[PDB]
Amino acid sequence: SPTLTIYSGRGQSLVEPLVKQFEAETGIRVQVRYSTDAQILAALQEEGSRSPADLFWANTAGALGQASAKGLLRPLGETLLEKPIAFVPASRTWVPVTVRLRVLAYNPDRIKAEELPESLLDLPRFAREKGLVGRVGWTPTYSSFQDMVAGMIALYGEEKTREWLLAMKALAPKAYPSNPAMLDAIRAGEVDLGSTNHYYVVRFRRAGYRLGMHHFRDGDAGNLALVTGAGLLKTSKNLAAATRFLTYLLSPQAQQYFVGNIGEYPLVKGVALDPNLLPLEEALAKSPKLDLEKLPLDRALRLLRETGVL
Ligand SMILES: [Fe+3]
Repeated sequence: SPTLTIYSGRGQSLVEPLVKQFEAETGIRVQVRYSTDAQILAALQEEGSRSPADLFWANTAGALGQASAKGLLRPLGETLLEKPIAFVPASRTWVPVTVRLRVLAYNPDRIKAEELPESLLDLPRFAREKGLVGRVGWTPTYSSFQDMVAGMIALYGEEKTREWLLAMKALAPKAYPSNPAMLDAIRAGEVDLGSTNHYYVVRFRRAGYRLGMHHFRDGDAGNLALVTGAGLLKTSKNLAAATRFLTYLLSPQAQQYFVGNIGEYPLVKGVALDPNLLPLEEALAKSPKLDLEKLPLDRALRLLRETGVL
């Protein structure tokens, strides 16, 4: 009955097999609550000391930054934090697990690569000029998108970001509950382009589907490299098991699963990608350089609600 309990902002169909493999191998029984990083953060404030969660497995670093800032997370040890090749938070209150890259997905039959803008800030302009009203997709409830927006606040300021949002909103974009839904809509011709995580494109392609992937100019907000991670909650009474699961997330077999099954980039050195994938270092070079746990995620959510996007 005393059971390791995980609040996960990561998608169930993506990570459940990994949880199942962990239970099967360690004998530790895991109970996972699948939500979004934002609802999870809300639940932990509401629950306070009564929280049953041992671990917050977040879909984005910003969310772990929030939880840390709210004093919700325990310090982690050197052993755990020495494994990831980058992105360890200065607060040392959570561990990065995978990295993913924001990209622009598009239908190549509808859009020519050469005409796409070099900056995400110019997307509304471009969409206006090509008459793409109602033909732009986005994912307002997806935490990586929310972190991208926090990223814009950090890079361009709240003012520019709000105005980008409002300009996107004027194009009457369609909102998708999931990234795969959006990518289906792109292929189907319901929308022509959308901002997403690279691994969703990778998975779409592996399944035999063709789809364009566009990078903005090095350093652009629209190329943000983000990280998943996990943090141990101070309220936890399952510390040993929760630490074990964190260790498991950085294990060869977990890391191999993330890259081979999910298509994201691993954070432990030595676990290899297929030759046909955009290499990790080229991917990182495209991104701004930011302290990820310092991303103003809360401000981004506030801004997304203010503007009516969320
Ligand atoms: Fe995802």
